[PDB]
Amino acid sequence: LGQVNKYVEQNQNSICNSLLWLVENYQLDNGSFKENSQYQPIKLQGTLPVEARENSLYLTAFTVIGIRKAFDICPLVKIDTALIKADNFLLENTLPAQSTFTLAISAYALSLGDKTHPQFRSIVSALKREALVKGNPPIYRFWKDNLQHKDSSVPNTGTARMVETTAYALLTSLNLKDINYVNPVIKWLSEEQRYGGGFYSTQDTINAIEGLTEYSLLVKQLRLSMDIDVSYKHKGALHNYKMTDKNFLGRPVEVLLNDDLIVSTGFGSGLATVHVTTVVHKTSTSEEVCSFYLKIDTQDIESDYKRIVACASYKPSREESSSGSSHAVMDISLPT
Repeated sequence: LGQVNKYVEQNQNSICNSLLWLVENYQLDNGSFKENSQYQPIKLQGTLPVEARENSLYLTAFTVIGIRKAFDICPLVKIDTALIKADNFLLENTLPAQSTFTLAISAYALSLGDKTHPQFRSIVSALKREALVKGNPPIYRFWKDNLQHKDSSVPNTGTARMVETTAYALLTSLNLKDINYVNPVIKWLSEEQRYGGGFYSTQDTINAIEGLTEYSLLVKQLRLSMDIDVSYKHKGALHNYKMTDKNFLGRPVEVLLNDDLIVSTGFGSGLATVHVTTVVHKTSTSEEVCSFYLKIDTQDIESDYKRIVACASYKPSREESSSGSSHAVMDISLPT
């Protein structure tokens, strides 16, 4: 809402109320926030305690975010004071760096106001220390969930949580106006997103998009004169297009022929995205990275009726804990 406002004035009164409902009754004596419901959005690297200990950091920075977007609708001093009480929680506590997803979000959150706090600057140098890179000079730059070890890999994978972090970081740096430090990063985002949104989950998607955009208005927008061409590696050329500020957006083309792809472009200038999403059907999952003990099957009952029974349990990674999983989905394609 605090964002949608600048284009569609919102029920200020309600925004006020809601803001008041967060802060009035869900802020502890230390400033951190706390969840009412049972819903756990994320699951974080930690031991039975350290876990929650992180989680609290999470919720805190998170809400500091919503609140600090909305606030200009409702600068009630009651809530400005909340901001402070809880920003202080981020500062006094984030720094013994417990994990990069913590770090990054914390960072953005703080970065929404008073980019001058010494402690904040510390948590920022403390983020940059975790930057993973590639190619020298840096061409690709992004963050992972490294806490302690740091295998500076790049696995073609690309995790939601990954884009989420590298995005909270992209944002921290855009609110810092660090424009240079940032290209290696939007070149790693831009290239990640699938055509349409932002691929992995939801949370990353929106922080990404916010990044990419706020950026695309932040830099000095370039004029489009690209001579995009696309051709199969051996089999002939397929379509190709000039690219101007009346062209781009162009039709998504079907790759028909079983043969490699070759997108080159002429001299010209501007910026352009080529993603090529591809789809197929394996016969098997043997290969895949199972993260859930799964089992299922068909029975009977009393009278006579057939019944499915499907189950799960969570395969928790090294750092994870016995807590179980986060908000999750079970999808059960039914026999034709």
